[PDB]
Amino acid sequence: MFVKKGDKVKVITGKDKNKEGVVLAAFPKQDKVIVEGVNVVKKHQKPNQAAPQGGILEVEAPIHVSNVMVIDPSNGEATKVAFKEVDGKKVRVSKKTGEVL
Amino acid sequence: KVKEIRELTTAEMLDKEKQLKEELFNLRFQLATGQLENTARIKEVRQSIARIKTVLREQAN
Amino acid sequence: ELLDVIKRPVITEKSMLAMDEKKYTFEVDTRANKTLVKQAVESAFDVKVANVNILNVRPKFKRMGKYAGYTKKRRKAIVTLTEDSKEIQ
Amino acid sequence: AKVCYFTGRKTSSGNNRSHAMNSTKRTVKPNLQKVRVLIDGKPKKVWVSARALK
RNA sequence: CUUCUAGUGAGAAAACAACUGCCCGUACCGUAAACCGACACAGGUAGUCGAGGAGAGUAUCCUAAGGUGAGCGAGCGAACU
RNA sequence: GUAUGAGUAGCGAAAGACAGGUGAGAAUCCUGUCCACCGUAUGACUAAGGUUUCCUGGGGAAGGCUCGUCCGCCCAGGGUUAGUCGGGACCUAAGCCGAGGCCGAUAGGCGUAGGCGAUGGACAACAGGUUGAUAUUCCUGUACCAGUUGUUUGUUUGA
RNA sequence: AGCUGUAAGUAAGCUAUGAUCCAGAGAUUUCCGAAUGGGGGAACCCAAUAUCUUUUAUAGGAUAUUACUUUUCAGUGAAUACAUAGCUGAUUAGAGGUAGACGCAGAGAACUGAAACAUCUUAGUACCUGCAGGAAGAGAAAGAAAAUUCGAUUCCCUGAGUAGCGGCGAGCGAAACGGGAAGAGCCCAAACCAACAAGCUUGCUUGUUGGGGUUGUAGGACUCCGAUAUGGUAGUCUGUUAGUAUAGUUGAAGGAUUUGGAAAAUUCCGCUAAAGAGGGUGAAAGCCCCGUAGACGAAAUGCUGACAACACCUAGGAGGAUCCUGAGUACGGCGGAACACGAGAAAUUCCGUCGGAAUCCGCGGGGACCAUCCCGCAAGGCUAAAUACUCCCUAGUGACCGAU
Repeated sequence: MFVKKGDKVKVITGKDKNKEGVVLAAFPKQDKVIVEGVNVVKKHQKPNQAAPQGGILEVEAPIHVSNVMVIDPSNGEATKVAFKEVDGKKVRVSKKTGEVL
Repeated sequence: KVKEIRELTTAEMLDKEKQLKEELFNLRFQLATGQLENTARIKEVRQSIARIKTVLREQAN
Repeated sequence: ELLDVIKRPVITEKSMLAMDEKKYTFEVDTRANKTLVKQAVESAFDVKVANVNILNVRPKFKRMGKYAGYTKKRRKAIVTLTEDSKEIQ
Repeated sequence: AKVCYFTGRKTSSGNNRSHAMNSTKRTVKPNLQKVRVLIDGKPKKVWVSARALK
């Protein structure tokens, strides 16, 4: 999906613009992604098997995948991603000076 | 896992078919009386039987 | 085919009382005989059988979510023994 | 009386026409008679046209 | 079913014992609120059983065994139907 | 889709009353007592037909011509047991189908041998007990019908 | 790199030793149904014969085979002797459905128009039945014409609402010439000559196989010499490659600012284009995501070309003694129909019924009929393309709809 489940990522659009975080889960075929600490939401649960005291709880919500950008692990600036011919495990070979991501 | 079923003979084939059919009988009796923690083993046995039967068809032309 | 014939036991309140007179209830295959069931039970447990009895059960109209249709058909056989026992739990 | 064995003459349709040119439907038939012939040894009673016996 | 022959055609009669015997239906309503009448409808629905007194009787009135109080009520006690 | 007629006609034959229960709530549900109705039927059993409406535990939004704590309604589980009863592995009636056959623009119509087809023929088990729901089917006692195994003379035919 | 459909919910699991997912080829495939062992109220019931199984045994389970017709071959076979009906067995093919379409046949209306209604129209339309094919049907002159001709069939333009037909009313309605799309031609019968069998006329009559031979400028047989080579195919589940359909790969270029919950909007300053088609993203994006222009790819199976083999087919000149060239046929009377042509002065083409030729010194046609001239050679078979239709699969399009 051009973004994987273990991955550091920066946010382009939507109220968390400029935040970073490690990807938490990938949902292909709906093209969304959960990022750590990024789209916090407040629910209201009644007691059930998990947390028999259901308070007002807060977890992340999935954002759309094109609101996101990969970060080169070694250098730290967000990059568009391209594919090139290494010994034939084709990996995302970063733009912005041809390094492996 | 046909790579092992192809390491045997057509007599031990029919033998393991007997064994797996009997396992299915016993699993089916567990599931009804309130046992069988691991319910994913019923599908696995069905599919191992299917594999033996295809491999036996292939080899006898 | 002697090992696809018996499907499973029946465990209801009317069937617990039968286990105290040496009777056992199984859902058996449709297209099975009194005699075929008897052979299968004598083969799979090493008992001696007096008298299979056999019934058919009609399907039931059900209706969940504005979609209605019937459950399966069923075959129930009750097996009586001379002297031996099978332990199901 | 359905066809003949050697030709194919069968029945068809025609018109009557009655002096004021009214037309109704009608049947036309061939002149078939039952005869014994030697078609491959054993005699057979078949319908044959009189024009093919002529 | 019972006889008579024609008939491929070792030697089966009857004692005890113990064994074998398949498939389909089987609930419940059924002079009815469960069937036919669009209805929880004063209509229709084959057959068997169907008690006592008084009586020729399965008529008539009152009852036995059994069943039932019927799915809108409380008042008033005019005209009229 | 909504008015008017209008809170009007009607609420589909018939005897109830009181005490006490349950409940948020009772003329209408439960239990009792007395009263009243049918009784060649409004009682008991069964063939069609229906097809789960049958039993147990919960429910009260709609259905029920009022009400409802109730129900042939709604949700969850459960119930139908046969050598001998009724049907097949037996017989045939009316009628139907019909190898060959005979007829006929086509399609097809008829019909022989031989079959299907009960409303009729033939054909071996009874009395009692038991469940919340099945009983000539389960159980008890005592039977009967058709077979199978074992232990108790020339296929000419007088076996 | 995640996954166990809709489908939430939970429980158990699978996957970097490559899941899930995608394309080609396989395997399995209950029961009913043409339904085909016999029956039947479709999805059920009941068998026969062999082999195998459960049981001490009977009862029980499995697998194969078993309809009808035709068309080929053996066995058996008879009213009736020889043998033909028949019967048993082995072999060969059919049978049913549809794409509510397109084609060719059989049979075949009515309301309606004529301001009524019979001829006529609606109309050989609708409906029904048979047979198909991927297209069908027609097709290689017994033709179109009129001097100076042209050469198989089909389809389009035009001729033309003409020439005609018609209670001469309502109305029906051509063709050839001229211009185009596409183009292609072939095989038998007969005479005669051999091999075989029967009639052994031991005359050569009946036949079976092979050869020869296919036409109007008449052609062939037959006799005479030449040649014994050369032009082609509408052919095969034969090889050699080339492409192609069915999965995919890669694919340029943006940040800050203002208003908002959120910008793709506003304002600044940049970049990219063989790519400014389209869709998505918290509002309107060439530069965020999927794509697009361009470049690349197939283990397997199926299609279409090309060139190879293999299979088939194809010769001149002369002669004019004799033989051949499709018979109950062409044609005629009677009754019907088809031709735009309603019996008309009615040629041409069919069907039923009866009568019934000629043989190259011949036979048919040029719209009754005759004479003369001109053009053809029936009564045997096949054939691509140019034209019709869309149940379905792929890729798209619309001054077409937008929940009565």
